[PDB]
Amino acid sequence: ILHYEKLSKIGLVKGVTRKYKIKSNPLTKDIVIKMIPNVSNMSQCTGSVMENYKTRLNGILTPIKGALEIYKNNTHDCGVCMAGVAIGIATAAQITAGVALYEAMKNADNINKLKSSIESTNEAVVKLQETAEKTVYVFTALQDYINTNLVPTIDKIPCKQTELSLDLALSKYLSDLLFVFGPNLQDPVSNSMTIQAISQAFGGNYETLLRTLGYATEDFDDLLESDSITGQIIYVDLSSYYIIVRVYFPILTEIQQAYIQELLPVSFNNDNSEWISIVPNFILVRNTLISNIEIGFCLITKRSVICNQDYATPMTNNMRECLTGSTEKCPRELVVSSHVPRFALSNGVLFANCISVTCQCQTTGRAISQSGEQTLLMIDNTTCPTAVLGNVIISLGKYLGSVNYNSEGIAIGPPVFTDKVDISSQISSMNQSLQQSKDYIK
Amino acid sequence: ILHYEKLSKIGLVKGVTRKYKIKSNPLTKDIVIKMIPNVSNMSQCTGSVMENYKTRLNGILTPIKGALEIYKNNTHDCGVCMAGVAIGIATAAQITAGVALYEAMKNADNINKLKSSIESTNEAVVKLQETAEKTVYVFTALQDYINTNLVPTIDKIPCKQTELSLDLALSKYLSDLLFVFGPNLQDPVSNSMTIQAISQAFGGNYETLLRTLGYATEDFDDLLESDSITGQIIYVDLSSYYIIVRVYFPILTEIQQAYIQELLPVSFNNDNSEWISIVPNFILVRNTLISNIEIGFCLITKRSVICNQDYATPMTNNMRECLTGSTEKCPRELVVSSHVPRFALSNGVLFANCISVTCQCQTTGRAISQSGEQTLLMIDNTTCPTAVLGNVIISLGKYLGSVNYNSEGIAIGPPVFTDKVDISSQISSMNQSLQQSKDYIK
Amino acid sequence: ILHYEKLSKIGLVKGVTRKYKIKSNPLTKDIVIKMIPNVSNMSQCTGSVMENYKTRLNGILTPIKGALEIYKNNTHDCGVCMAGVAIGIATAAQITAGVALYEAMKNADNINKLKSSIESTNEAVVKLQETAEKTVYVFTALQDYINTNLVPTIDKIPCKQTELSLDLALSKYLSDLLFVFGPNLQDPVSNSMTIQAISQAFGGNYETLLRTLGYATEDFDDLLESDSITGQIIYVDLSSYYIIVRVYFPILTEIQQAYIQELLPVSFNNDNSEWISIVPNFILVRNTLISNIEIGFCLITKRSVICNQDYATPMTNNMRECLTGSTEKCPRELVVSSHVPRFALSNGVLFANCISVTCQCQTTGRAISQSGEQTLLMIDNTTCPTAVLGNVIISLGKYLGSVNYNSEGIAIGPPVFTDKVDISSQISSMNQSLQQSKDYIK
Amino acid sequence: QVQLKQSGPGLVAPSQSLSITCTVSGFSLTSYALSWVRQPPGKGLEWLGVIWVGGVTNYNSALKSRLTISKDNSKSQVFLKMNSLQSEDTARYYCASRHLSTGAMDYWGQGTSVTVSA
Amino acid sequence: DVLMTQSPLSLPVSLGDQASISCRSSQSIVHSNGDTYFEWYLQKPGQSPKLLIYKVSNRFSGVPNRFSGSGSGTDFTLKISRVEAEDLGVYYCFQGSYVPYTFGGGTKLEIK
Ligand SMILES: *[C@@H]1O[C@H](CO)[C@@H](O[C@@H]2O[C@H](CO)[C@@H](O[C@@H]3O[C@H](CO)[C@@H](O)[C@H](O)[C@H]3NC(C)=O)[C@H](O)[C@H]2NC(C)=O)[C@H](O)[C@H]1NC(C)=O
Ligand SMILES: *[C@@H]1O[C@H](CO)[C@@H](O)[C@H](O)[C@H]1NC(C)=O
Ligand SMILES: *[C@@H]1O[C@H](CO)[C@@H](O)[C@H](O)[C@H]1NC(C)=O
Ligand SMILES: *[C@@H]1O[C@H](CO)[C@@H](O)[C@H](O)[C@H]1NC(C)=O
Ligand SMILES: *[C@@H]1O[C@H](CO)[C@@H](O)[C@H](O)[C@H]1NC(C)=O
Ligand SMILES: *[C@@H]1O[C@H](CO)[C@@H](O)[C@H](O)[C@H]1NC(C)=O
Ligand SMILES: *[C@@H]1O[C@H](CO)[C@@H](O)[C@H](O)[C@H]1NC(C)=O
Ligand SMILES: *[C@@H]1O[C@H](CO)[C@@H](O)[C@H](O)[C@H]1NC(C)=O
Ligand SMILES: *[C@@H]1O[C@H](CO)[C@@H](O)[C@H](O)[C@H]1NC(C)=O
Ligand SMILES: *[C@@H]1O[C@H](CO)[C@@H](O)[C@H](O)[C@H]1NC(C)=O
Ligand SMILES: *[C@@H]1O[C@H](CO)[C@@H](O)[C@H](O)[C@H]1NC(C)=O
Ligand SMILES: *[C@@H]1O[C@H](CO)[C@@H](O)[C@H](O)[C@H]1NC(C)=O
Repeated sequence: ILHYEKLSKIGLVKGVTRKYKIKSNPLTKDIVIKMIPNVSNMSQCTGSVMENYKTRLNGILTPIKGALEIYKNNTHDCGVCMAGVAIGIATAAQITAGVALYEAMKNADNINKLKSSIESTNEAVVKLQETAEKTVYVFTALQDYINTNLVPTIDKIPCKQTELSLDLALSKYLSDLLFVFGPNLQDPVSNSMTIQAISQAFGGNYETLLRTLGYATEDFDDLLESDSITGQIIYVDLSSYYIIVRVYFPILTEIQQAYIQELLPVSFNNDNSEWISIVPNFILVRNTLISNIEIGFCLITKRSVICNQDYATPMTNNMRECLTGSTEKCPRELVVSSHVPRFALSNGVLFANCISVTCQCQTTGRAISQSGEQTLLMIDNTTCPTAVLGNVIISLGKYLGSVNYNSEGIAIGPPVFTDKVDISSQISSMNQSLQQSKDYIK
Repeated sequence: ILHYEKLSKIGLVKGVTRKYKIKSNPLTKDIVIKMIPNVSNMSQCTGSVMENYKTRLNGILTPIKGALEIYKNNTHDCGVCMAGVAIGIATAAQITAGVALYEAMKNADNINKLKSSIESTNEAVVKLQETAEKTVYVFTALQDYINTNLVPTIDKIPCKQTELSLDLALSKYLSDLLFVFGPNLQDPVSNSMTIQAISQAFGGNYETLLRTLGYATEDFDDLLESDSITGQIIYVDLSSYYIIVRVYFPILTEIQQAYIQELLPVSFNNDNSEWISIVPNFILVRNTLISNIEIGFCLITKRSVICNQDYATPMTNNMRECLTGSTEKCPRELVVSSHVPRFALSNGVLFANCISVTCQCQTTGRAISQSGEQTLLMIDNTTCPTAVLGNVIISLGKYLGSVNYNSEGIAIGPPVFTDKVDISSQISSMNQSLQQSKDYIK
Repeated sequence: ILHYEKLSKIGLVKGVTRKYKIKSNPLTKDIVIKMIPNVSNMSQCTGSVMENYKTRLNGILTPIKGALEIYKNNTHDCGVCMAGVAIGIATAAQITAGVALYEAMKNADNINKLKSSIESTNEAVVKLQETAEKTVYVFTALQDYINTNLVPTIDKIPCKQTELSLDLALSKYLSDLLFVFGPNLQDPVSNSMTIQAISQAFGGNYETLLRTLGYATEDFDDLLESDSITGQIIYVDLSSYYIIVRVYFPILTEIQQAYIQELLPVSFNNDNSEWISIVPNFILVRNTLISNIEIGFCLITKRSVICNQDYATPMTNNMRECLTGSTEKCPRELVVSSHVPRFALSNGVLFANCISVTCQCQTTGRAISQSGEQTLLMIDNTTCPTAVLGNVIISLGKYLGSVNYNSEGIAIGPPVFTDKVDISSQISSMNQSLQQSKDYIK
Repeated sequence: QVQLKQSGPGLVAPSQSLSITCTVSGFSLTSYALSWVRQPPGKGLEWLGVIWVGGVTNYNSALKSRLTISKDNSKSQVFLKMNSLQSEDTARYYCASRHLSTGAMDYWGQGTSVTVSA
Repeated sequence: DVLMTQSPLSLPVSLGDQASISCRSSQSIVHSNGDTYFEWYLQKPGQSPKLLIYKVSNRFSGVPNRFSGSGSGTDFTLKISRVEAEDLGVYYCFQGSYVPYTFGGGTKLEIK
């Protein structure tokens, strides 16, 4: 129930309306990533780099297995059954992730029966038939590079240089990998890890993983760029150096009787000065309730806002009174920079601050003037069929509000200062004045 | 008119003075980027990957053309003429960038006449020219990889491994596009997109793009690192899979009678503890006004600050007063950590907190003592030619100022807490105290 | 000490306790990085790309040497002796870095006597040792790619394409390098630059550098991920295009009588609504003093918190009183989103908000009910040996606190709003109400 | 190298049971699936069934559920068991190994001739 | 089930000519994972069948270049560029996508 007519005079021109939708109902698939390549067809002079690489990988991967083994040891069937005394400290999300891990262990056990076949894979991407209808997907790191560069040139170069090149490739892979799977991975028991982060074990190529799994949907890009596709590590093998990851594919469901409204800020004039209004630019209206939205964590689209979680945020009563037509409770800030917007377009109607920018009507050839008692001017074709704003000429529509828009004034809010350091200064000044009144009262 | 004399006793030692300059007056050039490579010399082993790649790329590129097409239809001559009713909702930046899109359509028409010549290119960088009027460079992605890696090893590797290697390269290239050209690109009409972001369509090699087009100077790296070199997409081809980009090269102009002053914070002793002053570190001083600057989006150089936009922000009167001499209005914060600075040097004279560190003369061997009534000590060569502050021995200059610096005290401001959570606690405490005062005064 | 019993009723379930350790006592090692590859075995048709590359690299590297020469000229032995008047303006950290730069010149001079051997290197990693006096390691920026790709394909490819490939690779290297060594590097004197940033001169392969230089232990990876391994540039050569870097290897020392305590937030019931408490989640407790910590700059592990610097920050008296038992001073915020946690587990004991989630006992089959006057319920095996919360069944331990936990109420603090825009509105409302009280008494 | 060996009785009286054992060498049954194929004297090849790595088996639907296949990883042997043999079942039986990837029967045994008559 | 039809039944061809054998399925044999398991087998008289083309267009190790496989959808063809004496035998098309797996009818190569 926003009052757009009053909000427009303080330079809050309404924008487009968007829908609100959140992910739900995920489907699951399992993939296998092998973190060590196969060097059989070039093994004659690989040197001792592979033993050192295995030594590094074992130390990298041991803490993950150690953390996974906590929930695996203490989960049984009493239908998922847990022992709270042994776990000790946990959160709700971690408990749910442990339940999901227990459920995924059933398929992990079947996948683990093909360990010999997994060890012998010699291609970047392979598919193994576990059954007539079931397939296992295996992805190997640095296999393509070896097969395409090192094997072909094994005879044209002394393989001391080949050993050096293999060592550099392995070290670069480890350097890229450490940013995600290192000590930063404090809690592997969770499903908030995105597929893009996991794909760093495959050189950052999540497109290959997604197209090999065969996920094809209209909202694929929207789900991908909103961090809605996530994965979970369910098994770590310290002998063959491979991991099993379950991937979740949710769908987007639209919340009914909910939408997000945008406001375009425009500077306005008051007492020979230029001001802007300090109000939220995105408002989440759900049923009839007005609240804030953490729009920075979501994905904005032409006609929708996609989030992986509900980001509703409470709103003060004074701001709610502001948004419903009480313009005297809306704070404003002074403008000292030369780079701020001075006009905007809404439904073919032009809202401009014709004091800071020259306005002219092409049909009559005479300028458009703004009085000192007005904040903005509403320009439509009832007074100017086409207007010139500097280097642009635009034809205008008709306003659907009050006929007397340019003759009705409104009340104005109090000035503010939103700088971080100014916030600390304003608190001190108020507190000192508060103590002065306290002593004078006493 | 900052009062450095009083500011130094609070620990705000003045630093270097810098100039202020902003970009202006851009020049324009047009380039063509092909987003699909030429695989004619390896067509015998391409399989069916190219059709899938084309299908994915068309779906990626369709929204960009759909968004650009809105302004194409509703802009005409009548000196650039637009229909406001058909556009509906637009900001001032979009309309301004919609004029520039129409202006570039004259050059894009001549480039599109070479559609056949563009598609037959088989090098990473080529120059196409029929007359002096049409001199355009074409950049092809992944062309170097095919020409140098896949083609030479065509006959010593299975025809299938070559096909899989091509598939992985296209997917890896496509995984980097989505971060820039995916659904995040809601508004392609703007011209604020930097050249580094655009270069992701060419594998992130923006050095090749700029070197081919023009020159490099001292201001070249300043314009590049300040994000002052931008580009705009002016044409998208959904059959030949290429785009035309206009690159803007501005110049740096410095603002007259404007400079930015830096202050070096030093901790000081008040009663039995160390304190720091909560004031802005960078002060922008135009003709006469004093105001803050959002220097986070500004390139800091030893001689000047290069902001691509005007980033001046307002300042409170109390903070403006403290900086001019009213020291009692300066907020301070308690020091609890042990890694704060204790001394600084300016114009050859150093200001040190001799309580927290060892102060001693290297000429006479006698220690330098600070009493409880002093916040800092000023040490020049009229007091001691050489001073030692631990492992460093430094020779001092002469102070240009009051001879009685160490004998004159000052009055300091109130303590503050700047933690994010502590702000909410302080607001609540004042509000409840404010309510209590209203109850009694009734 | 904190009063955990009341904080649990407020909704702050205690978590795990971690130790506090900070970087100290570093060792030093020197390396050489060559920033230009050796093209002797392909020089017959390299074209003129190398001259242009040298011209670009010289202009990139000149400012670094210019900044270094400021301290080189004015530091001498008179045990490190500096001229304050000539330096002019500096900070304590910069002066310490200058002392270190002076101390590194003894080894820099010895390394510089192997210049002719340095240009003659033709491998990615070369160990140079004339005698026991000089045993430096040399890393070449782009030698591996040359040796493995460009040399073997001289005869097969028209080497105009080889020139194009070399130029493109050099341009890509410069593009990746400019992000770190460009005009962003205003102060190369300091030693706070991590080895990950330095490795960009070697293509981002810091793993090779660290593995070649020395060893790895339990604390090695924790030091690496906490940004405790840094480097400093001590020499720049503009005729041979290489730099000398000193790398620091510190150790971790735990702080005695210090630990970090974690609190798990759980929503609670008041009136007919849902609330969460706005308090710090990590509490740093030194000998007997409670304070905050900027834990976003530190590394968090299972049993320790690792920082490269002391990040303690002050705390208000009201928050300290909140943490020590007075719950009436703890602010709370409304819950509008549906994704905040409802329960948590601590020491085998379950704290849950059973108004919003269905609690029930698996032993007796009866539901667990919460009255309107209880914020939370503590569930242990004296009342319910096994509880069911949706899809999880968990066995519970025994509570060590008061037996009458569920029959005793607490006082509740004032509501708050933590939105950034709401902060400005609350300051305005408080100030206007304050002014009326000042006018009322006048 | 890899090679396959069959063994069997050869002559089977009508309405009795048939047992054929195929012994593998050179590769392990933990990394290959095994298929059984029979060929009538004047007809083409016919598919009987396959046993996967995990022990799951699939059979030809037209064989009236008279087939069962089992394997022994420890002895590296796979057994084919058939009951209610009749005159139509006279054929040459092969055991072939199916690759986990590319799904091809790349190795074949020498075959065993089975005749059902009085 | 998937019925496999192979024609011609007999292919009388002289030495050095081109041979083309076509096998057709009653329905699409693309597996749920995207692959198409289709093979060609050659059986010499008195010998076990051997593998020639282990996928639609993938040639097995040790197979001469004279054999080339192609096809899509429900039509698959095998082409022999230069018919030789050793190529005489019976050719079977085998599908391995949907249970039960079925063999082709078999094409008998004959010297004209
Ligand atoms: C280790 O890898 C090597 C490289 O892949 C394998 O060597 C084989 O060498 C053959 C001889 O050149 C290649 O045949 C060529 O294949 C291409 C593409 O199919 C054809 O265009 C060429 O005409 C053909 N060469 C000739 C003379 O006809 C093989 O492609 C190549 N790879 C394979 C898998 O055979 C080694 O065999 C491999 N080592 C082992 C033990 O497998
Ligand atoms: C889990 O159980 C295994 C097997 O008994 C044991 O080796 C491991 O230490 C256990 N881990 C934990 C965290 O209890
Ligand atoms: C003004 O614009 C509206 C479009 O909303 C149009 O219907 C109307 O005819 C216009 N009036 C004039 C006088 O141009
Ligand atoms: C409060 O309002 C008065 C005007 O009555 C103004 O002078 C003062 O600066 C304001 N203070 C704050 C902290 O907003
Ligand atoms: C590559 O293509 C060119 C023509 O564009 C041709 O002359 C050349 O022979 C080709 N090279 C190879 C290796 O096919
Ligand atoms: C623009 O015009 C073209 C052709 O006239 C038409 O196909 C397209 O739908 C129009 N788009 C818009 C947004 O008007
Ligand atoms: C102190 O330093 C100044 C330089 O600022 C120098 O001119 C002077 O000679 C020095 N000595 C004395 C006693 O002033
Ligand atoms: C206000 O000042 C008093 C002393 O006058 C002090 O005790 C109190 O903590 C201060 N409060 C705030 C929020 O600054
Ligand atoms: C590089 O050049 C030297 C100089 O003659 C030569 O001895 C060496 O063999 C060359 N290296 C290669 C890989 O050709
Ligand atoms: C340092 O001294 C050298 C040699 O006298 C001179 O060329 C250079 O300009 C000096 N640099 C500075 C910053 O004074
Ligand atoms: C409750 O848990 C404690 C350990 O916390 C245990 O000693 C006690 O036996 C348990 N009681 C029941 C009835 O399970
Ligand atoms: C102050 O308290 C009153 C009543 O206690 C409340 O209405 C008002 O919203 C509060 N304001 C702030 C800024 O906390």
